Amino acid sequence: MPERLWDSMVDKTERSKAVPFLPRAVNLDGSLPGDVGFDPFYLSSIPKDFSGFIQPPQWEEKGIPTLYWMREAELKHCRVAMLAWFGWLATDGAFGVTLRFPGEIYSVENIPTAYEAHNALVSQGSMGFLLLAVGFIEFCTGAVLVEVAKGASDREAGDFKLDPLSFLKGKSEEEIKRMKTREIANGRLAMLAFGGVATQTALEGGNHAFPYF
Amino acid sequence: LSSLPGSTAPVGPFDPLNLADSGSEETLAWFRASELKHGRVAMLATTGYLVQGAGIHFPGMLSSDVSFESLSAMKPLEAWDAVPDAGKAQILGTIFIAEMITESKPVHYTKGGPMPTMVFPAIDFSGVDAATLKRKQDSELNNGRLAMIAIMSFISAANIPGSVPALTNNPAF
Amino acid sequence: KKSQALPFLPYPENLAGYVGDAGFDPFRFSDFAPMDFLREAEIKHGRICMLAWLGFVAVDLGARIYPLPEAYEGLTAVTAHDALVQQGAMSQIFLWCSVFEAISTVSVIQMLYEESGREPGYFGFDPLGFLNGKSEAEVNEMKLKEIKNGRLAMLAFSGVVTQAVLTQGPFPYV
Amino acid sequence: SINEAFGISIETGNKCPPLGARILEDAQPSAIKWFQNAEIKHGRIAMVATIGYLVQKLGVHFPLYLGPSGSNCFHPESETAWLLSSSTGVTFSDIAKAAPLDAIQMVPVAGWMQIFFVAGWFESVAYYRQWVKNSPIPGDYGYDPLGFTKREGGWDSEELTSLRLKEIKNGRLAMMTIAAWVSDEMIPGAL
Amino acid sequence: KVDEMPGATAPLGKFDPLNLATLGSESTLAWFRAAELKHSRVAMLATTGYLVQAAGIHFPGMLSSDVSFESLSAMKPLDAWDAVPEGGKNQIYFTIFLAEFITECKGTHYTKGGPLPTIVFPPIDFSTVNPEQLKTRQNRELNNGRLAMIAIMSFVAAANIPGSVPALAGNPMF
Amino acid sequence: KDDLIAIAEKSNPVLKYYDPLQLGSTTIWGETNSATIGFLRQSEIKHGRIAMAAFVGYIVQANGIHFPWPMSFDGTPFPADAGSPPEQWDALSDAAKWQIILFIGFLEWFSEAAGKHYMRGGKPGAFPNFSDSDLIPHPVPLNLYDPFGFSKGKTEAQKADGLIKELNNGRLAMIGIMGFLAEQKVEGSVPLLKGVVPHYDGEVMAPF
Amino acid sequence: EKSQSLPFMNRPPLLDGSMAGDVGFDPLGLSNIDDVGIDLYWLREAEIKHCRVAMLAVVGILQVEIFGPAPGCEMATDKCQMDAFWQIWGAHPQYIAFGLIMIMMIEMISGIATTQGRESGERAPGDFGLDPLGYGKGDAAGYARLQAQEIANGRLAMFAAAGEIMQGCTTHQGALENLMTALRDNSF
Amino acid sequence: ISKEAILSSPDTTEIGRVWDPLGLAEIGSAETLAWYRHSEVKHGRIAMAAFVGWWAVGGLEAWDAVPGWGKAQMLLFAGLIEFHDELFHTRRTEGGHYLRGGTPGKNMVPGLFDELAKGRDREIKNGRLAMIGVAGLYCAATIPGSVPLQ
Amino acid sequence: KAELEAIAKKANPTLGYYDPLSLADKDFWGKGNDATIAFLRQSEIKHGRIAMFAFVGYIVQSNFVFPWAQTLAGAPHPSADLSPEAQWDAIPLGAKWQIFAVISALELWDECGGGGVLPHYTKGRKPGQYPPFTLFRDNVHFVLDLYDPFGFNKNMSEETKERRLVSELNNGRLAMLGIFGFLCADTIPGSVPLLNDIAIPYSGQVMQPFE
Amino acid sequence: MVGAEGPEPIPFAPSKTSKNFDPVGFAERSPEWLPWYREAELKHGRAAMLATVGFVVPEFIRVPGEQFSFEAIPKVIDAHDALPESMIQIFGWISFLEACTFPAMAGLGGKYDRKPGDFSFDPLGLYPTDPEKQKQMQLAELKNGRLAMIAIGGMVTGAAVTGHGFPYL
Ligand code: CLA
Ligand SMILES: CC(=O)O[C@H]1CC(C)(C)C(=C=C/C(C)=C/C=C/C(C)=C/C=C/C=C(C)/C=C/C=C(\C)C(=O)C[C@@]23O[C@]2(C)C[C@@H](O)CC3(C)C)[C@](C)(O)C1
Repeated sequence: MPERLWDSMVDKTERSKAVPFLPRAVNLDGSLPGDVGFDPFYLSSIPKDFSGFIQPPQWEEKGIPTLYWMREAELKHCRVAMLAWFGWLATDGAFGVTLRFPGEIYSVENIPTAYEAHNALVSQGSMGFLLLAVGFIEFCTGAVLVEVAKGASDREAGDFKLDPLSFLKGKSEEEIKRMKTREIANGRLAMLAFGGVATQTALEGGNHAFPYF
Repeated sequence: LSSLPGSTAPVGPFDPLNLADSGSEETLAWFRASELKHGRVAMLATTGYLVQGAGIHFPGMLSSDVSFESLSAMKPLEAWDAVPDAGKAQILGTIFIAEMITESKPVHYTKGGPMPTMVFPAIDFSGVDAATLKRKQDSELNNGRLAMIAIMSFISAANIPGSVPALTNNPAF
Repeated sequence: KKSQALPFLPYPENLAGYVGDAGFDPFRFSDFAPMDFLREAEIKHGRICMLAWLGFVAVDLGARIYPLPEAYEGLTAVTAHDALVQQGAMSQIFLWCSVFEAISTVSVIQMLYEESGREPGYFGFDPLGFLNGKSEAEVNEMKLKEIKNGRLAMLAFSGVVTQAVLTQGPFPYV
Repeated sequence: SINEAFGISIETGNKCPPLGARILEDAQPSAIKWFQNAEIKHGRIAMVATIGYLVQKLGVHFPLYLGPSGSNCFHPESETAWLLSSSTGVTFSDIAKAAPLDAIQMVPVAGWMQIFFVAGWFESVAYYRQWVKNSPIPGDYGYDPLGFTKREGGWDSEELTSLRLKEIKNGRLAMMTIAAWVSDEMIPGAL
Repeated sequence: KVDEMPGATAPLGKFDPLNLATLGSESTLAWFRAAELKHSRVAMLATTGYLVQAAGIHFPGMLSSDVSFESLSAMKPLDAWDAVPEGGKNQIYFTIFLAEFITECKGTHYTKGGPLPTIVFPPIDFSTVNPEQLKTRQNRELNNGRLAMIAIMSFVAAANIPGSVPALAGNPMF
Repeated sequence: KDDLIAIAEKSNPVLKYYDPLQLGSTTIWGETNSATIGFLRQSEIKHGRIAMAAFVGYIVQANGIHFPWPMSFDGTPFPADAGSPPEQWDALSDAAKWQIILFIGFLEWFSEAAGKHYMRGGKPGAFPNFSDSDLIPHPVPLNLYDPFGFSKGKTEAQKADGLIKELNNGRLAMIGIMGFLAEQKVEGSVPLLKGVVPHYDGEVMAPF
Repeated sequence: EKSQSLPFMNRPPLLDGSMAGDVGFDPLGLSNIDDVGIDLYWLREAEIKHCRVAMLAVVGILQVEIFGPAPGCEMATDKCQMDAFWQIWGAHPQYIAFGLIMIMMIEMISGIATTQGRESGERAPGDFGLDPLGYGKGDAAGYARLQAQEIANGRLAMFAAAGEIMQGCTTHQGALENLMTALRDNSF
Repeated sequence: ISKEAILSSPDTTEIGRVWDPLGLAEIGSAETLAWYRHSEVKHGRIAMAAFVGWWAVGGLEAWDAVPGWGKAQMLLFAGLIEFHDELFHTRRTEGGHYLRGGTPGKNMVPGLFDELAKGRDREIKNGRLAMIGVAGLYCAATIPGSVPLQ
Repeated sequence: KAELEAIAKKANPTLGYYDPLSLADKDFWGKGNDATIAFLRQSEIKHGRIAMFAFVGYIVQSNFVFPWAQTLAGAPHPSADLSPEAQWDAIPLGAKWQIFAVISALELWDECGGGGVLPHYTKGRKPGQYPPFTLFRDNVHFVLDLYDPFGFNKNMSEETKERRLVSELNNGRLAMLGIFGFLCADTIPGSVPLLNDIAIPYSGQVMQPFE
Repeated sequence: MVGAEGPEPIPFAPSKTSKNFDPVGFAERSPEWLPWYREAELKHGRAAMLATVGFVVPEFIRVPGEQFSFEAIPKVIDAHDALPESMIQIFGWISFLEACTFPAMAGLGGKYDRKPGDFSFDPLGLYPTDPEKQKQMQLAELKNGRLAMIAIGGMVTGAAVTGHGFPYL
């Protein structure tokens, strides 16, 4: 009976490429690396300013694009779960060596599998120190989202200047996009991979050791 | 590339997976310094495994409680566990200074600067007839390449018996 | 500018003229009170502790008046206050201090609000003949000696009476 | 347009058979490309299955050695029993003895997940090069180790046209033959 | 390219009844010539290695610490390989692998516009630079290797099926 | 560098300039190449001069040559009663070794401080005379090189040829005195000195 | 213009490299505070005081943990300096109370010098004129290196003094023997 | 007093140059070098008298035998010397204090002291040796055993 | 390359220039063909003139020795045992190192070029030519020359020595297999004569104490 | 628009025919609900078509698990309750697919150009090119979908009343 928000969300003349019966979301342009138009719930078309979680909207007038926030959140979910699925399997001995720290706190006779390493080290205190170290990094890197939301920064999403071996230093814009797609494609799978390991070990059937089935 | 030192006669330049173009010229300059440091470490590691594995040890005492003889009775990878922790702190502390010094040169080797040269004693190998230095840099890397295979065979033979057919009934393994 | 005692602080401008001037007023008491009132309070506090240090360290060194009253006997410098309020010796000195301070209440009020031209701490008491026509740079050299020995005795008495009731020992702490 | 597609030849007189042309004559060109790809792909599996059956109906298991007592085609017994699975303990000598249909049940399930992953990698490469990158040749999955497809070029040459018809027809022969050979393993019907 | 390459002789000019030279590209034929020559050089070493191990001549004196050379000279050469120690066959399979790894990674591969595999160690290759003399010499390597390919298949068809050749299968070594 | 080739050609006309390690083209303390090439010349001359005196000093102190008179306040003669001259250095005293080492250490000091240094305008090996340089307050009668004056009057070409046969007699005595001390710690080290050398078997490279 | 320490971020506007340890490291933008008696002058004086307090705390712990307490303080004998405070307070509490009131007179004067030095312009933050040897009188490039060396050693000593507090209050051992038991625990 | 006036004494023969391996004369002004020279000669002239006072009573147990009145008497008498030393440097010298205009060796208190610039070089050098010597007689004599080995 | 084929015109015109391995057009160590063609000339000149030196060392060392001392320990010869290739072991080892010291120094002087008097054979000099000792004789002491120590030749015409160079390596390569008809005649011998010799050390080259 | 043809006479109503069959009159009362009705008819028709196959095929073949065997579950009519751990996984994955069509249901009017029931799903290319027989391909999906809507009620109650084999007793 008023004008529907459906028309503000969809393109209405183009279909989504991944889901061909749905109209294309308005923010998905194909310019982002892993973009195949997959947004069947239209979460990029949500008109909220999701940078309000970091700095509230009543602090000052600002607004981040919803697709910029989702890609910054997707890239952080990609890069965390790549290290996390690797670190679960490396400390479980999936790659041959049961890789542990030199301390006896982290030894296999104290922590037999990586399934028990969370609760055993919240109690000891190694996870409380990681929460400080990650929280210090997330405070210095998370404040750039306010600089983007105020329009003062031209920084791309998930685009710190962290290229110490400089793989993308002289590369063209086309092969930079291919490398960003390989980060996204391997990150999307490692997110689902970490969903596999953390759930199959948590069943009542068990198998806290590799291969977790 | 082939104008670089490490390309030699049988396979030169050797890059079937084309890893040199996977980054920039600063990525290849990192790869060359990492191959050279892996070679220099494994050349001392292969020689350190064969000298200590032969029974050749220094005379006397390593610490006030640990002798050099008591370490030479063990296999070499097990002899590191019985080095005193004050001794490992002296080794790693000196390596820490050597890695901080060779990184803090005025030009980085990733930006075309020099590769890690000798810290102590700080011998200058600058004007050492670059035609000879070219041939000796090919022989440093080739002896580094072989000793990286050699020390990985030494860890594999000490843990998985029969993995190296020349070190099956070798008593040091 | 740039107070001498505190070189990281600006100079308080109301101290200019007075003789103990080291530029030391970080709390800016001179911006609230008149400096004739503050100087009169400093010399009076200092003249008391000059007498109070010499009156503390002589009594507990054994010096007594002669002939000593029998109610004065068996007292150190700590115990001599509470024992002689009962005897009335403290009320005799408080009487004659209140007589002098009632006249000096008139002279302080006349100094601040009636413009008598009286220097703070001046009472005309110089019977032994100092400042014999001396230069005012030589008189101010003597006024600095009264205040510096006065300021020293205020911290000197404060130690000799705190360390006295902390230990109740012999002279170099009591 | 199904009667002017590629795989028709003189065995039916350059005429698509009528029960098969009745399915694809009122259909899109993507319907022809789907069924042509699935005919070649079924012919590829059936081509390596007739040889995998002949390896299984004989005893030419690993290790291969043309000398006597080496499990070759003439003398199918060996002396080494190369131990396909170490945790299970089964060798290639055991699987060569049982049956054609029982040979599959002796392969461990962890060995099938190495096969189905590699066959799963290959089928998504085969999908990308044929359908996503829209190839005009059915069955062209970009796999050519010895470089036949760089012939003239390209695909519009008689050598690569006749090789495409040779592949479909030998895949057509092998599709009946592995259906005729494993039928008699189940029920004797060699009519 | 099949006209411009050795292998063409006088009994059969360019023997290709199935036209497999022009079936693929230049690279496919260059793979075929590199596979005929590699099958030639294996089978020439195979025909020689069967005859001098069936003639009984052998090295002195012990192959391993447990296995003598004379123990393998008594049995047939196809059965002598089963009695070579597993550490010795691993030494053979490593140098064969290291030669195959080098010849396929020496620059400008034979499937491109490059040379066929040469001697890995020591690298000299003994080749005549005269193209009228060299072309006959590599035309001699091929058909000697072609005959040795048929010969070693006759040696394994006489050691597996008794019979199959008239001038063999009466000898206790073939 | 240009002079170093001209020196080594007169030492050997077959082997003109021999440098496998190419040590002659390096610096040490960042001076320049021409200043450290005087350091290398001075260190070679000092190594050969010490080893020349060590070789004559070996064969004197290996045989029985204990000369009167013993200079001590109680007795304790020169300890040739072992004999075996690497053992003989140990049996001096502990406090007698600092008197020998610090006296050489003045001559090491005076060759550095006085008239002209080898890492400059050179002439390495030239010991400065004690009569000049005004640093020593005694003064002393004799000099280290020419105490009796033998032999001033020799021309420059007579003395330029002297260092070239000092370098070659110095290079051989470096090999000479080490061939003795190698057989003091490992037999069969030198082949022609078997049985002569009595195997000191301690540590020759440590004073105390 | 981008910050040096965080090159993905823009440079904070009030940080222009004029101070000593300035590499533009202010991701939260705390130098833009100008409200509750707090600005860049107050935060710089707070950093410089936190630098100098923590610098004296590290060498103050390491003096007693190596050489022992001063003469007159021999009843401490504890390598945990958090524990050795309570034995001097148990024995001679007057000197710690004399030091606390002398700090109180210094700090209340320092709080006036900070606020009067801020409304004026005649005092740099952390400047007290304590250069009795006279390092600032010459070699202005060498004096700026001394200004940077104070900030660099004080920022390092802030983590060290905070660590010696926290790992002294939780292990009750002492900093140097916490270091020795960390070496033998995590050795490989 | 400038930096070249401070470094012109003593002579530098026994090392060869001015011996500053850490470059500490390059950090600061001429005022902080005059503080280094005045504290070198004060450290030296105390360490000379401290060396003979070892052998005049020959260790640290004699200081433990000094009473509480004894330690406080000599420490404040030396404090009375060093108080009026910096006072008479400022008030009774033609140039001023040693950090302002005076000599860094002048040590102005009348009565403590009782070809001369040559004796200044023999004062710093003879006190440089005793600084090493009393550091020997505190470390080699007391704290570990086998230091010197003398 | 062409001058090597000119020698084969003078060596054997019945057979002729003959390289089955075709090593005259190869290169060794990447140093080119013209250095390879002179390494090959020097090596078979060295192989032949050692074999001719051993062919007369096999016909008189069987039949006639000098008997005097042979050592400072008694037993005053290896006590022939007329087979010459078995007399080498008991010589003893202290004498073998002195032989291996002079030949190490003599072949040092050959590749040196006489201190630089002669050029090198890969870079120009005639391959059979040993550099004279005239620069050692000028400095240390009078040593005799290796080839002709007395000065008998240098009386020849120039055209006679290339006639004698081609006679030298032709006599050289026959004595290469000529001396290899003797030590190969002692281990499963194989010849028509029968009888010359028997022994079995068979090669290579030192014995009981080493390695 | 498509399925309103015949001739198909209505059983147990001999006068009426299937031509424009709407006796209640939903096309006249609520014409704006008509693309919702076709989307609901096709979804009912497609699910009932797979249910008719899914009620006959597990009477002969079983999936190789041993909790699906004839000894565990003899009749197909008991498979919904005897296998709750697999019905949740069918429900859970249908729930993801059906929620992905909620923005397609939110535009079923004239919002965007998607025809009702058309999910762009034709991998095998069987949809013909000419529109004159695209409609009879759509008509066949409706007639076979409507028939399986009727028949799955006949299969279930035909096996509930008389528990027997396929045709029924
Ligand atoms: C954060 C600094 C700090 C604190 C809180 C302490 C505290 C303590 N020390 Mg430690 N110490 C320190 C630094 C510190 N020290 C330093 C830098 C050294 C030299 C390396 C030492 C060397 C040391 C020794 C050898 C000993 C102690 C001992 C003690 C304990 C008793 C001493 C005492 O209370 O003195 C009373 C306080 C005073 C006499 C005056 C305090 C300083 C005044 C306020 C001036 C401050 C000026 C400031 C530094 C700069 C100017 C500021 C302004 C003008 C800008 C006490 C817990 C003793 C102990 O018992 O160990 C268990 C002991 O033997 N300290
Ligand atoms: C078969 C037959 O009939 O013979 C019979 C009879 C007979 C005659 C008795 C026999 C014999 C004895 C023989 C043949 C003995 C062996 C002879 C031989 C041929 C021995 C090579 C030594 C090479 C050396 C020492 C290399 C040094 C090389 C060095 C140190 C270097 O490369 C480095 C260097 O140069 C450079 C590269 C670069 C410079 O910056 C640095 C220097 C200068 C340091 C036999 C075999 O027993 C049996």
